[PDB]
Amino acid sequence: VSDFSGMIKKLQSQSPEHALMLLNAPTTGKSYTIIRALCRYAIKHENFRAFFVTDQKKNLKEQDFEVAWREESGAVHKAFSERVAVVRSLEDTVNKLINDWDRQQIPDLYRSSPIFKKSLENLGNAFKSFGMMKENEFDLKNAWTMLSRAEYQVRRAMITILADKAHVKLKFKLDSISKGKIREFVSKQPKADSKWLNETYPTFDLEKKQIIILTTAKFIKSYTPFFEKRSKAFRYSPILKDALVVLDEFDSTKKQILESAIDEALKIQADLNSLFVDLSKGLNKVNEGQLPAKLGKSFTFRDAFKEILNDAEQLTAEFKLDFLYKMEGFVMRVKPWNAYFDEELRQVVLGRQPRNDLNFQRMLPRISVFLKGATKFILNRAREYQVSENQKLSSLDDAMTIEDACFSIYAALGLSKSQAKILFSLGHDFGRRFQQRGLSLFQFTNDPQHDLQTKINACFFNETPERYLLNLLSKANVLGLSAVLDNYDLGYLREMLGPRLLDGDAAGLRSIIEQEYLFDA
Amino acid sequence: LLLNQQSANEKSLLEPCKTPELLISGEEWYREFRDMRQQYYALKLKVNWQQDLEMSVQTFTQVTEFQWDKQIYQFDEKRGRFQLCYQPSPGIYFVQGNHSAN
DNA sequence: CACTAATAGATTAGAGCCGTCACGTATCAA
DNA sequence: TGACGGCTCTAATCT
DNA sequence: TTGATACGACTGCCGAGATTAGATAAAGTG
Repeated sequence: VSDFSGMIKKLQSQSPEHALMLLNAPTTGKSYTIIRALCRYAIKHENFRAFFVTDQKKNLKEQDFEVAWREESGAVHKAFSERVAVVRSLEDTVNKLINDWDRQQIPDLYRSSPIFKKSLENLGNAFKSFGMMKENEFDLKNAWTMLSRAEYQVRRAMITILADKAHVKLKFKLDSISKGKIREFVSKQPKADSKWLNETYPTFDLEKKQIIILTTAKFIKSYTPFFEKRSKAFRYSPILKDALVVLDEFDSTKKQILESAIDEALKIQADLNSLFVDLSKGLNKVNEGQLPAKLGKSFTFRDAFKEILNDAEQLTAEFKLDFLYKMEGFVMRVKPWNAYFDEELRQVVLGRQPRNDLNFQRMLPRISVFLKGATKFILNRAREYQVSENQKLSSLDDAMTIEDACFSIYAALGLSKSQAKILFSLGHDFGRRFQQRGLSLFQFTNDPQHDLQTKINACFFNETPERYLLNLLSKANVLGLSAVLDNYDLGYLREMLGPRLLDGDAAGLRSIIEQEYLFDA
Repeated sequence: LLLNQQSANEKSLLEPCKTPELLISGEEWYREFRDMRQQYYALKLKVNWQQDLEMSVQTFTQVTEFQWDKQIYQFDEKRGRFQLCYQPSPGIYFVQGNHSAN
């Protein structure tokens, strides 16, 4: 208890750089120790948010957490649920909603209202349909969408009940003004209904929640906010700012991260040639006036903006990406193809009869590294625009989750949604070969829909689990309650973090990843 | 009693009723809130002890579940008039009162 | 996985509401 | 504190 | 040639059925 409290103590002092906390190793008793110390810590200090991450739903200590809060609490104890928030899944939330509706668990404030009644009837019908779908052994995507719609209906019912009750109306429900009024109203008059609201929907007012116990899968697969419909991602939420995230079973937060990253990389594809030229036009848009200025300044400052642009303009003439490529197998990176430039055709060929091979194999990495640098620059500008927008719009910790910032930057620059997604995925990167530049596999294609050009489809992987841990280390600081490609790369971490590291096609991609990992080692 | 047997509809007859008071409300005198709380308002007709007819306006609000301690009213749509509810019945229940601003 | 339990009316008395303070047009007197 | 004046909900009174 | 006095102030319509192909799109465990 006191040992774990002292271990967690220095993290706040070391939060000047958001340090590592190593790996306190030991053989269920170890888990029960951290919950008591965390409860005492959160009770003692008012401004501190924990992010206890478990790995199994049963492993979550929802009963153990609650049987330790009052023990560490003084006479002026908090409302438990007002501070402790266990993030649950849509399925179990629906189950709990139905259970509360049936046997009057929910207070009469949301029972006397008829809209809540009809929403719960619709929810029950949708849950019966969901059970039938689950019995069908089918793709749970359609049924999940239907259930999410049904739950959004009752969620919106809660807002429309609370808005007219409080001193507000207008039914985003004033995401800067009336949201605060709703949260204030539900903090002073309610006695037991507030308890049910906090226990059932912890995300209603997340910023005031102290301890966030949740499984790793939900920790990496985003969460659905109460008022908003679209699910915000955990890794980018201002909630995670200056947080302390305990990683119980931290050894298991490697396979999940790697598996999610490989699916994310495979799912989002784009053409390298079109994506590069589109970015350069948007970059050239900045220099040449245009843009809303609010974003324009930051860009004109910080000189490197002009060097990335002259680099782009320089290599565009060298590789003629202004001219559309032409075709007449994967290409991994850490019988070959060439490319001339037949003026007659006014394009470049890439059929093998080596005429003027500029070593296209070196064309690929130059474009890749330019895209990496430009994306880091755009990420920095998006961070600046984020902090500015959030600072002028003082609010209740809810705005510009820095996925919106970069996507807005890319949409202003004249780029498609998929291109913006690829650019942000490349950008979010702010030593061995894999951990330095990673894998970048390219694949040519042809289609009768577009025969005069060949789409150089690019699959990019640069976010290894160690870099994910490093980014989580920039947003917040981790703990080490844990006890070849499933044990991270602790040596690389001790290299990078340094002073703060210690004290006390899916299959194909997988294979590729493992390989160079090994080579690097 | 004879008034209580009446109905709002044109060309009606004596229909038996158990409600002590005659409360007449149609579909025109009806509005909904943001909670979809159906709120009719009727026209109470009563002859007092000095044989004067009173036409006071009575407002009814919607309640989901039966209240065994309060009076429960149910709208008889066919006869166009409110009726007392002594036992739980299918339909939507109503209770006297108007707590909205307007 | 779980609920059971088992519940003033009727009639006045008053604060406070809305809502109506009529308007543009043919038309006979003076 | 436009104000008059009917009258509607609602707290009060009354078993 | 205008200053009275008695009356206008106008809301629409009103279902059944049958045929297609259409990228997508999350995050779960009793």
